[PDB]
Amino acid sequence: LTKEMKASFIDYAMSVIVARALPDVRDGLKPVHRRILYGMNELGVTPDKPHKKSARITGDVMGKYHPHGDSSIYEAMVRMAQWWSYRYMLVDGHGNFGSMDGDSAAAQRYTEARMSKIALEMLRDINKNTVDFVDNYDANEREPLVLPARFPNLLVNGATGIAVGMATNIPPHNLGETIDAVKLVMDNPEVTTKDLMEVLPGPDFPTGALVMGKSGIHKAYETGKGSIVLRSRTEIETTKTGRERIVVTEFPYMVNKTKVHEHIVRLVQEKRIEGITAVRDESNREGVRFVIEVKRDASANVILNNLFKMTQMQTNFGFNMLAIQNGIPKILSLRQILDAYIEHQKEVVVRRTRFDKEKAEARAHILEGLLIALDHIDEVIRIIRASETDAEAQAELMSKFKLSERQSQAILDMRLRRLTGLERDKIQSEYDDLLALIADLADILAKPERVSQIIKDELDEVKRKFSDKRRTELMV
Amino acid sequence: LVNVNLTKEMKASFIDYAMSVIVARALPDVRDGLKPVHRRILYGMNELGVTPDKPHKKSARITGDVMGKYHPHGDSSIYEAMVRMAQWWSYRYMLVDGHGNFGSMDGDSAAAQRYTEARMSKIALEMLRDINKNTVDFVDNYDANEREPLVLPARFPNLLVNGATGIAVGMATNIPPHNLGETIDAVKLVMDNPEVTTKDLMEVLPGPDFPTGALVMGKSGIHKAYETGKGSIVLRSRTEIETTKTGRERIVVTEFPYMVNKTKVHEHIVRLVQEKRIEGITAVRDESNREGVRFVIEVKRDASANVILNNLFKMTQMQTNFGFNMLAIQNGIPKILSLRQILDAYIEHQKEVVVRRTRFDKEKAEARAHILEGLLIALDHIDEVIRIIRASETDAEAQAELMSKFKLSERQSQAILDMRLRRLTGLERDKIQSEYDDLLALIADLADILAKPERVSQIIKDELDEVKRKFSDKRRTELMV
Repeated sequence: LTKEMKASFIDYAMSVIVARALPDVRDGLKPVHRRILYGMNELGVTPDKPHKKSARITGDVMGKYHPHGDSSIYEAMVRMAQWWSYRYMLVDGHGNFGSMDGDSAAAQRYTEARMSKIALEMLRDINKNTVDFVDNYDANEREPLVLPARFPNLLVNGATGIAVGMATNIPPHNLGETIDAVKLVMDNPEVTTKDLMEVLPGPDFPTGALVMGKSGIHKAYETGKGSIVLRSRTEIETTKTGRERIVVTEFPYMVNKTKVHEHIVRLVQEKRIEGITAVRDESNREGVRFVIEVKRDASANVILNNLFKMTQMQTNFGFNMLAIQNGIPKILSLRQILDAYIEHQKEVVVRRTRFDKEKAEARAHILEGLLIALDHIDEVIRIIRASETDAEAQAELMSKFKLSERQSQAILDMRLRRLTGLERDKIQSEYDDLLALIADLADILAKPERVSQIIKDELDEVKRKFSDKRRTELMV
Repeated sequence: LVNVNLTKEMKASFIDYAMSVIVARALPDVRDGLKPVHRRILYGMNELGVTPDKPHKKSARITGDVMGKYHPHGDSSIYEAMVRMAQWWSYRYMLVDGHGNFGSMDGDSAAAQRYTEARMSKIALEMLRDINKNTVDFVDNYDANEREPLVLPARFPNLLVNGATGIAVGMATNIPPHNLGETIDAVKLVMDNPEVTTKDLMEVLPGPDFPTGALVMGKSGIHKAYETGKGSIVLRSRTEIETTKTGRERIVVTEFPYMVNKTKVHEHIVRLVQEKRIEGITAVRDESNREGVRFVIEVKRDASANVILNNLFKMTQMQTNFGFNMLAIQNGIPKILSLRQILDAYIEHQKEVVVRRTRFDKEKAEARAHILEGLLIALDHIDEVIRIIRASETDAEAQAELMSKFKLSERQSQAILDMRLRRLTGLERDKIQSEYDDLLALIADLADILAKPERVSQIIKDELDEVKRKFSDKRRTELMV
């Protein structure tokens, strides 16, 4: 009764939290977005072909699952097109998406998008039985609960959760810095937090800010709790008539210019400094030109500290930094993200190795049958002439030599083009090649460090392909 | 399986579980008593502009539209409430004007989802008009973007008089219905007389009403339930003995009390025949029921038919023990109200409604007033400002000189600067002056309404009388002691 009500409470709370709160540690990818990328990979249409303008994709998404609104699925599409909010990059698109401005793109299917470049190598190896699957409620198609990865996007894109019990802030980071962190933890299981300070000088943004504190960053990467400073960029230049002109490019994150400017107008117009009727905040299609000019007989820095007291040019940005794994939430630190991603990639690589051994040893068994057929042929021909049935021919071949049923029938699959001797040598050559590759994979399976070397290989692949610098200029 | 070790998150998720199951299904709200899905239906029908003025529309499309504008919640209760607020007989008042297949009142809920073609009723025009009306906070949904209102404000305690169905969630409650006219009467008496007694409004208020038309006996339960909302009362069907041309008698019913099937009770009658626990009964017949409900039991002579009617309202389900439970919720926390306190919260809600509407209109008039202030100040010293624009260069110089000469703001100065020759006739100058003073008179009128609170009460009573004129409410039930 009340225990069953508690069971309903527990199970339904798990349903809501695993539905729309923080995703798994293993991916950092929410299942809405997971199914977006899975169905867009299963569109099959390459990003090389010009990216499409349709709600047919989202119609197949809603055929895959019924939410409490596919407008929310389109919101997920658009929020993954928010490069100014969520970093590089998940949408190859063309249509209206705006900026961090207060933009409303009601043109839903009229936007264009398809697969993105990072998604291509990000979600390979589906054909290698790497990830498990579950059936939908529609009992017709399957879906994976997690994904294979080529980086911890956990660190690449942060989290802005909701307070089902409590929300979660997770800051973004840099590509190559994360690669160096992976290499560091790979080479040493004995790293420190100063090591993390080295390979990660600090969390960054697609826009940029200033984070002056140090021990808040320290408690952030250790305890998982703490708040930081997000500060706008400040440039003090000289007006030709003597005004301390303020140029602003960076901002605190999730801070529109519009309502901040309106409250600045209000604070001017509530019996305060009114001679600052100089707000040249435009031309922001080349960058950000947020320029004011402080009036005469007034210093810029006092108005700067007053707008920092307005909590919009300098903001205490907190961090909750929680996660979901094994059905439980967790307070975060590193060597957890790190070791989790490491052992996940270990799973992926080793299971890929097992599947490749499956294909290779199956084809090796085939070429065994091929070479044993191509040893002695004409006696088999003449005994086939003493038969009239492929079942009789199968029994004859079982009397002749040791084969499989598949092997016997594949040897039956031989026209007269198969009756040469050069192709015997070719099958023998690829047979020895395949045996060498099988022995290579077996020796790799008897090698722990070789897995890490393959991880280094894929890291160097994506590092030659792409890199990124710290656009977020942070002084401490 | 579970393996969840932290009891704290179990408790927090359990509190969210309990309160969310509360919030989800039907609740005794402050302002509508409704399900939130009802609010969703109404707000979607309003902001799509689907009037009963315009013709009918396929409504499952509208259902999917609202479902996609809102959360991916399940279709079942959605289509259920879609039917329920279109059922004319169940809810006392008309909301949704369907067109298809429903089943009348006899246990056949026709659910033709393909045939879902409908409109609404004309009472939402009295219910809510918050387009410009700064009333209610909004919550955002699809990556947290699109509005959804918290409550359903109104000028009307109609949904007090409708009735509620919120039972199986935690504890049980409902709202039994009344009619509207004497409700308007007793409400207006509390309005003009803030210190009245209960029973003198029971002199104004008849029994709790029913759409079929019920025979009510007794008033002690009325005394208990108008105060404390608890107790069952007795209800009987309009049932008569009628003589033939032969002298044979007939039990003729007209209707039944609330939540009664014809057919299940008819099967129970056939039971009572084969149960052999009631005699005399010969004919159990029912015809021509669509011009008017006519079910007839017919009994042989020498049977004491009125004693058989007594046996009906003892043992059969024709007798109704209709119970009340009105256990309120005011801002989340569960409460319980008297009939006064309901209308009190209604009064102070109307206070905030008309005050905030008046302040929105005030800011309309103030902004347009600053506009026309700038226009008339531009009309004051025209040729000086002509010399100003012939002299100066920039926006800053123009705003500096206009603020130095006339002490106006920047938007006012630019709206001055946006004046073309075709608005320079003295005709339109004095039309600007005329409409300016018109808006001044409207500002003074709204400040006078801000001076005294009882004008709100008077206008409310006026439009209550307008609604009672367009919506005359005769009675259908019957009260006895």
